[PDB]
Amino acid sequence: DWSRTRDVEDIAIVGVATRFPGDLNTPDEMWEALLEGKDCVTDLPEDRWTEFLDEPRIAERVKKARTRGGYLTDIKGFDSEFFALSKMEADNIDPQQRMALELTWEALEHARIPASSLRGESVGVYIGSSTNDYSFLAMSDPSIAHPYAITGTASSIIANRVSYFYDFRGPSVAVDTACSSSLVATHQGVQALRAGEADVAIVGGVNALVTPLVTVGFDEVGGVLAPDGRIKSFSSDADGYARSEGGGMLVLKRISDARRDGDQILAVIAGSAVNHDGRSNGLLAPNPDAQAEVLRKAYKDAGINPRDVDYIEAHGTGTILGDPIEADALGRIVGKGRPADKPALLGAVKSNLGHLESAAGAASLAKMTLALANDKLPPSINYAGPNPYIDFEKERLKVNDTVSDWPRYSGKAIAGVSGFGFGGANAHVVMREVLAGDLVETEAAQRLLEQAREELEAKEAEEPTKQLVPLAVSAFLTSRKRQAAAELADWIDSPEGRASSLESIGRSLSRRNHGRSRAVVLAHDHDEAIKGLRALAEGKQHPSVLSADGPVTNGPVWVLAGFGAQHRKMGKSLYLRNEVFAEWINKVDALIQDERGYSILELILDDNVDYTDATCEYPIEVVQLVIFAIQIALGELLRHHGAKPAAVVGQSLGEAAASYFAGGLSLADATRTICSRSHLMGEGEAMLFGEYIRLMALVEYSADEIKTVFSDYPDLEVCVYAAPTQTVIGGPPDQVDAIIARAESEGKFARKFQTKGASHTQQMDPLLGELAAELQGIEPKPLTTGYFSTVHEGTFIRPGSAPIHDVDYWKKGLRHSVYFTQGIRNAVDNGHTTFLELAPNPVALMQVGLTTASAGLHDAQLIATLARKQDEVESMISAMAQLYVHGHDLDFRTLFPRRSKGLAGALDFANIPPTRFKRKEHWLPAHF
Amino acid sequence: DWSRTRDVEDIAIVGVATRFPGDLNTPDEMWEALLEGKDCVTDLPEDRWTEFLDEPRIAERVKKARTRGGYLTDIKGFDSEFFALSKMEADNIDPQQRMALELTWEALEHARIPASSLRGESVGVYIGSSTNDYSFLAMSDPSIAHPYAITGTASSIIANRVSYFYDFRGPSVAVDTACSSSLVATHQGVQALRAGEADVAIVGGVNALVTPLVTVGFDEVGGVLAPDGRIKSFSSDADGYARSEGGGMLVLKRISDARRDGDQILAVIAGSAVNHDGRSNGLLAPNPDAQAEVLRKAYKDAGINPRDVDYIEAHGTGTILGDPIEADALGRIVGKGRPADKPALLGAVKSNLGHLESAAGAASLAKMTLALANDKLPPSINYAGPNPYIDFEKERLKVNDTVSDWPRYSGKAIAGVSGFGFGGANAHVVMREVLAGDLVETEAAQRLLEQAREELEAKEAEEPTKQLVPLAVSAFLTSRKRQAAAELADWIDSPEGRASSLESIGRSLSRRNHGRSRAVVLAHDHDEAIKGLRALAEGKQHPSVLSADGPVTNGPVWVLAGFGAQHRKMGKSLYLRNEVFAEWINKVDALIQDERGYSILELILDDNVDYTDATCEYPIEVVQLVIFAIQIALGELLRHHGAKPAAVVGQSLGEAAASYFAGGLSLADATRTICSRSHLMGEGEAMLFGEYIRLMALVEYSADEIKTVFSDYPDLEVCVYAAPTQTVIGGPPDQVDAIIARAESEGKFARKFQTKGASHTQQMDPLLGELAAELQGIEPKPLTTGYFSTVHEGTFIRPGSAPIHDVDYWKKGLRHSVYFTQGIRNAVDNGHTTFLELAPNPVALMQVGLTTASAGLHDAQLIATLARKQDEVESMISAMAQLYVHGHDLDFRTLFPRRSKGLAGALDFANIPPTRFKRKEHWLPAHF
Repeated sequence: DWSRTRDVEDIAIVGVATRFPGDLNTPDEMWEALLEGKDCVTDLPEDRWTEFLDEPRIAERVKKARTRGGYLTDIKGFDSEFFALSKMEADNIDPQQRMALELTWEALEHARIPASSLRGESVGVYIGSSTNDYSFLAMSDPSIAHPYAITGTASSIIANRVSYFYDFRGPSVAVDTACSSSLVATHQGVQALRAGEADVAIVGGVNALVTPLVTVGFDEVGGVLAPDGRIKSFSSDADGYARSEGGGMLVLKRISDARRDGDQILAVIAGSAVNHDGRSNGLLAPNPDAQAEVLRKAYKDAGINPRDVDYIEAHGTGTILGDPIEADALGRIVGKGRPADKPALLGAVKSNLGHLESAAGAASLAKMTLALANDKLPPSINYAGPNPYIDFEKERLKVNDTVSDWPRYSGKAIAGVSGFGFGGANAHVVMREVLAGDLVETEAAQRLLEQAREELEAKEAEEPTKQLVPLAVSAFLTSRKRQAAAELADWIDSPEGRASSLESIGRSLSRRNHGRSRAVVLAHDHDEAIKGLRALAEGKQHPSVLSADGPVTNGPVWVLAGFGAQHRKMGKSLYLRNEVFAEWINKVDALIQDERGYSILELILDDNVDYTDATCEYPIEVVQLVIFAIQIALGELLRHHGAKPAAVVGQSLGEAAASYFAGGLSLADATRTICSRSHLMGEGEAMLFGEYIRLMALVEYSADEIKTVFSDYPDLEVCVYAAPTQTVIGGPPDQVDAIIARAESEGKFARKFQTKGASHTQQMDPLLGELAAELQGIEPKPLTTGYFSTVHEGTFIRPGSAPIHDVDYWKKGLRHSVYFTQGIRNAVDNGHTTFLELAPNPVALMQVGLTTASAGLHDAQLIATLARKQDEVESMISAMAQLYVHGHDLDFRTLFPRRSKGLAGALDFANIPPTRFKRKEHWLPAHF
Repeated sequence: DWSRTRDVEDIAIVGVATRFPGDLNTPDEMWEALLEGKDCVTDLPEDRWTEFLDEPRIAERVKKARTRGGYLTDIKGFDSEFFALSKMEADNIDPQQRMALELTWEALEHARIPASSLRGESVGVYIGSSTNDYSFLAMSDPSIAHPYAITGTASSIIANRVSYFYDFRGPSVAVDTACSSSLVATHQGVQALRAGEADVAIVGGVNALVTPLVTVGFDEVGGVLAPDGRIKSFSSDADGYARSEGGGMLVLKRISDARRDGDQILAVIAGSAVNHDGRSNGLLAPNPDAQAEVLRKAYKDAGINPRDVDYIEAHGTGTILGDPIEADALGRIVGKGRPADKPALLGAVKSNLGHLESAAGAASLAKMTLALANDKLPPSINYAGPNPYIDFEKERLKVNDTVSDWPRYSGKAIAGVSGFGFGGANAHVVMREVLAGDLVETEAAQRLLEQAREELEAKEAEEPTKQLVPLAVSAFLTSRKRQAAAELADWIDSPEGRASSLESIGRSLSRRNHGRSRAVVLAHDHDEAIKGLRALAEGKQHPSVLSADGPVTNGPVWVLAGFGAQHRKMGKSLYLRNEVFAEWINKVDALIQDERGYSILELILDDNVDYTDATCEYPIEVVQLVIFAIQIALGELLRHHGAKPAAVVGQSLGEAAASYFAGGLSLADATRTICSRSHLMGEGEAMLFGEYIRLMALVEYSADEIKTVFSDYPDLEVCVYAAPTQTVIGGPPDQVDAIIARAESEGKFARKFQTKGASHTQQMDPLLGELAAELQGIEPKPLTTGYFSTVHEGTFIRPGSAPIHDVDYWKKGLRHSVYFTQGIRNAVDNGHTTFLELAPNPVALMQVGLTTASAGLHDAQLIATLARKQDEVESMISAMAQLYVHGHDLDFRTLFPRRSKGLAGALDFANIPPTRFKRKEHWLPAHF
């Protein structure tokens, strides 16, 4: 009967912004005013229309007109610095465009969607507008009017400037169906979202009373404007309406996308329809048959029986003739068949706000969104009693003149919203409340795993650990960022701030816009948060504050080192307390068990594994395996939070991990590589001992210089070029032990490595045949990331290049030197300044630091991930905070996953101060 | 790959209207200009902008500006009488609204869709507009500006006034995406048609250069306007553009509806898309990435591989920077992968017309529609050579600078149309030619049927019959109707008229608007048509011309009589030459064979059946059956052409047919009724003879008066009250033969009926039991039509009343008198003036005529259907013409069914003169 014939989705309303008479600038302010029954119509303000009141003819004509209405408080103000407009351009921009920009910002903030996250996305903008009032001000003097007025007053620019400033790529159109323009814009946004063509829709309408021309015209018509300026909707003393200025906006998404993204659904749009009067009894006469038809069309589109409607937000313009016609059409469709005791409730926000001609629909939609979200029906005002020409009982309608509950005739709250243009264009939108249905749809290692969780629980019971919460603050300017920090600190010190959980404060901040000037405060409690924010408000450096004036130019470089980074309990704390990290550790552990026939997970969880000779069966082999597993898991944890390397570089065991993150090999293939060499190096060491051993040592000699010294020590080779002034060499002990003295002659640094791996030297000649045999079957792929190979003499390989990770590549890299310091320098020449080391302990960062300074870079960003004697969970948060502050890819929202899935959370977010604007006066000097 | 993901229909373009510079006012004029490469940019006309050129400051500023452009010839003219606007209202209406009204009329006429047939239908209107130039003229003097300017210059009224004047009920919206507004409007119309929500879409755009303000602003910007005013699209000497005024419109339907309705499909819209630049390098800078994305989106929506495009109608504004950007995006999407020898052809109508800012898309769409329909590509002009900053060969593009053929790379012609707004809103529409695939998907009676067709063929061979063709002419005023007739007559006398088949002239006229003042000329050849039209041009009454100044108030009354209407060959000629009539005769013939065991079709086809005693086995019975069959078939033939009775009335055998057309019984049930009585009356007559017979006679005595005479003739009864002063009585012959002398005493008229049916009298008492037995099982239904029962004492039964056609109703009607003259009078009191007799011969119309005059109605419309000694096919055409001229329901298009189904007809329509408008000067007196 009334079921949908087409297969479409419901549309969720996720955010609302308002700028309405009576100083209603937020949804909460509007809701309080509606509950109180506030009358927002006032006298014409003294400082308005002054460009016309110095001419006595116009002045006397205006004094004779009604002129009471809904006026805004500060129409000339505008934050032109925030929206990046020069003084002259700002002076020429219509207030309607200003309101479009501001309302878009406020609506996105209310929806808890960061504006930065929508840049480049398919966001449609649909705004209703009916009057180019500001153009008349510019046209006062045709000769001297500035050409900026052309773009500053064109109707299309109302939508186009919003699309331009926010970098929206969806459809962008201004629509005019004069008095129902907002509802028509909403209808177009809904249709767009249903057809694809847009993933988010910004819909609304604006209106401004810049000049008295339209008001004087309507006054000259006669019998249109109420003598006292009050709209008495459906009342017995109804005698016309009054004009009002303002605007509103809504943010719309498909309900499935809203559920997936975790948006709070305020209300649901089930359907809508638009039509026209046709040939009515005059162009300006409303047609009841057409209104009935638009009602029927809308409820068929929504798939809802009109008998079930609880509330109608009416056109309600308070004309003695229009109100009975609207009531008659409603009685034909909405009221038909109802019992006398279940009437549809009726009201009109125009009785509060006046007639917001092209923004009237936006005001109505905002009222109904707030009524559904807050589960109350606000009164309609100026109601002295029923219009005698309307049989309310027979039409099955009742005017709601108090605060009342939703009847919920069908079990859920349903409402309809009507708007009729004075040219005959009609619209109706059907809404319903959000429902619950909308929001839905190793053996021995196991022993050690339990023994670790129990001991952590027992340790926790004795003393709880204070969780680290990162607090993000940002703006388009450093000065604005500092001001926001100061205001945030006061609210946190406030009683309402102290009553909010620190995690909820962090979650709210994480859903705000992430601008170009960024800072993060790492806080364990409120008092620490206050201290850090106050320090940020000044220029005072604080150890708990990460900050930067702007982003760096290029992306980060991931450094896959790992020699000498092992220690007793590496990775264990992070494995227990982070699910993503544990998942990838298990994944790598499965692969190694196949290839090597044991589990690395047991070594990680066991506390007596010192990764030395006295506690591990094969120390040389397993240490490389565990470090590789940790490197894979740390990198995947970073990917989970939205980080991605711009380029990669490895060193002597991290090549396997570097190969994986560059896209060269798959995880299995990279696992096969490291598994093969580690056990081959381990096997070789036992075969040779006594005099056959080759030691590894570090010296203070450069690469070019080393060519001279090797003339008289032929046996020695170079393993890795670590720093410009440091190198690692290997060879016979007598030719090696001597060189320590050869260095001590000139007071240089030199020390011996106490490990018997002896890689990149002679010992690996016997191994190369087996390595090729074991690696026979790996499938190199073209690189998806920049790659600074330390095997191919430090060269830079661009993304998308031909595959390079062949068998001979691993054969070569295992045997010959590592060109690490060369690789770093090449990276610095391409403009990289951020270097991120994935390791259990940062040892390669110092080597990277020396190279960067040697290349003329003393402010390089050197970010560690894990470190001995530092809490592993805190280290990862700090690393991700540093990436974020310097503008690198990082989704701060993923740091605050939602605990509550349903509608009963209500505490996931704190009521942090909104973004503050600095409004300056911008207006055209004009005289008539 | 490029196949549609959504299931949608293609959209057909069925009509085009144009108002473009260079006096291009019809699609044919525009096509000729395009083939000739006409340059339509001129100097500013002398009589334009004069309201500003009397102030020396403005005058000097304007003289310094470029000001060459595409200007209309007569912008102040308007036929305000045609569009029903007063002088003061017309003076205040923006030329954009005027153009919207006129272009809608011209587009519907070009589509051969009568405007009257769309009144009340779901017709959507979508019009692009970007400037309220006329408002500035009204705002010159704020005090004395008339309030009519409010509705006369609002943007929304551009669409709303069209919807109002034509009685369209679909969506009605004005859109502004400044320079691509027309394409965006087209996109919205396509989306509407695909979603339902509209069955016809009127889409287009308008623009007017009322004042110099915008031109002077763009001139003051600098580097925007071409110094010589010529748009040199993609040329090496491109230096800006010039502004132009005008408008265009298209009529759109779903392709299935166009095929079903027999519209000529000019071209097909396969898909379209709209998006925005986002944050480009400045608000006014075009973004190549966004343009590429809109291209990809549009071709995905169309389900077409962009590699197959033959022609791109470009934005092409001739800027030295914009043209390479457009070419670059095209090369990214349209050109990619093509071989060097199959480039996409490129052009721009802006090189012909200038820049028609919000109507530019309409001009582009019109050009491509005509190019596809006429199978040619017109040149792009002002092309001195390729822009050196565009590598045309590499982009796989070629500028089309001559007249050329469609390459048809994929086997069919495909084109794309682009438009980019200066605020960053982009649009692309994909078109293709119409394809052939779019336009697809009793035994003895048989002996007599063949013998009749052969004899008709033989008769035809000796002399052909000149077919009667009805020619419809109408207007909103009688004076305009006469003028149209005079102009039509001249064109028919013209050599081109004489070369057109008279049927094609009639078909074209039948597809024109059917206004309130109507006339039909019944013509067998051109010369007769000319003579009738000339007579209509004056007030001269002519026997071949039916005419009326306006419609009558109420619908027609169908009169189902039939006693005494039989004759030798009734129905035979119409049965052979009309398929619909034959089909229903066969249907009734099947029913009667079941009930009565013989075929009436044999009697109709046989020529020796005189319906008398010497030639029919049962004359009394079969005559009623044949007349009933003819009455059913004639009424169904009228229904096929769109006629429907407002009320029905029967008489003494037509009650059965009257019952059927009122909706009381089904055809089977009504057939059972008449079959039962006819054979019962026939059986009764043989049973009684000699002295038992009762005769029927007619006298000149009224109903009230008859009560006196019956005092001394107790046996006599009254059968039917025919006229106020005439009655039919029946009874014993001696009491009946006497009364003829009783009447002759006072010189009154009286005659005897020579038939032995003797109905509505004593003889039917024995029959009533069997009649109820035979009729036991009929299912009366509530009436769907007004009904003046002559059984229930002439009463009027309203439609929707309770069922009345029970068994006792037939029992009663068969026995008691027929209140016919009473029934007619009741009809006249409800305001009926048209009475239509369904009979083989009009005998009841004279009785109806006498009653209507007696009730004070001397201009009643008394329409016969068939008549003895008149050609049956001509009689039916004349009857339907009379219904049409008086405004009754009749679809004149059904009188001219199409012969050719495919694309090769090309002769179904004649090139009759278009509707002529009388333009008067309407403008605002204004001074600055």
